[PDB]
Amino acid sequence: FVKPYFQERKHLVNVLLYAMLDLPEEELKEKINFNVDMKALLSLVDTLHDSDIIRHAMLYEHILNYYIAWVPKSSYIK
Amino acid sequence: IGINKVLDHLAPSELIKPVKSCHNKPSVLVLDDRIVDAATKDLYVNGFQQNPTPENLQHMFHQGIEILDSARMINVTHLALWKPSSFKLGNPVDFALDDNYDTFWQSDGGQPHQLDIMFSKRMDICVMAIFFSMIADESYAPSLVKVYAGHSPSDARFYKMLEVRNVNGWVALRFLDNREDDQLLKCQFIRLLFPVNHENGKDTHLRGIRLYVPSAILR
Amino acid sequence: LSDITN
Repeated sequence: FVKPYFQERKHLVNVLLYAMLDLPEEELKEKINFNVDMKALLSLVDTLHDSDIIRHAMLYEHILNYYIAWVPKSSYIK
Repeated sequence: IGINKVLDHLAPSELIKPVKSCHNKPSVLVLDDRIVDAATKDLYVNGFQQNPTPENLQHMFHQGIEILDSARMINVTHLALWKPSSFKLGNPVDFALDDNYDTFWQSDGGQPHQLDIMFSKRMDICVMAIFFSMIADESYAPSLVKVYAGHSPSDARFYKMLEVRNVNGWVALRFLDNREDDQLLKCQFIRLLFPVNHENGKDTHLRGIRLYVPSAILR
Repeated sequence: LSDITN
C-alpha cells in the first residue's frame, strides 16, 4: 500500500542506501543540499544494527525433523 | 518397560546405521582358474591346471563328485521342485541332476534362460555345486550367471554375479556375504539366469548341479 | 554349429 509514496519522493534511494552502509555525515554533506538530522541518523543506524529479531547424519535428522513438526503472490513475507 | 526395550532391540536404527554410504554396485565374482589363491581354492575344488580330452573330463567329473561328497555334508538336490524356463523335448532337468557327465539338460526358448529351484520347507543351503565344461560345450557354455535369493517367487532379489572365462570343472560357492555369523544361506526360493553364452551363443546346457546343506541292534 | 550371429 505504501511503496508508491516512497517512489514519489526523490532523495529516498540515496539516503537509505547511505543509511544502509553507515557513511559519515561529512560525505553526506558534500553532495546533498538539504539538512539531515544527525540524531535521526544515529537512531536509524542503531535500529538497523539491532539484532534481536557429517552430511549423511543431517539427512536422517533434518529431513525427518521438518515433517515431525509441521503446520499449514509468492511468500514475500520474510 | 519390557515392551519398550524389546521394540528397540527388534529394530535398532541409531546404533545400526553407521554412515549410510553404500556403493550400491553389484559385486562380481572371479572364476578364473589360472591364478592360485587360498580363497579361490576354497571355491574351486578340482584344481588349477592343452584342452583335456572328454574322457579326462569325465574322470575329473567323478573325482570332483567324490571329493565334494567326501566331506561331512548332506545332499538335498532331490528335495526340491525344479522348473526351467523351457525344455527342448530332448532332455529335461533330470539328466542335469543325474550326476552323469555324459547326459545333460538343454533349454530352448528366450535368450534370458531361467532355472527355478523351489523348496518345500525352510532349508539352510551352505554350499552350491555347479559344473561347467568350457571346452566340451563351448557353443552352449554359460558365460554370465546371476544367482537370486528369496523366500518366494514374489521377493526374488539379486545375490551374486559370476563371470565365466575358462572353468572346466566343478564350482563350489559357499555363501558368506549374506550372513557372516552362520556362514550359510537361508532361503526357500532360488532362481538362476543365463542371459548370454560364450562367443555369442543362443542356448545353454547344464552338465551337473548339486545342493549341499549341513545338519547293539537286531536286524 | 547353429547359433548363427546377426
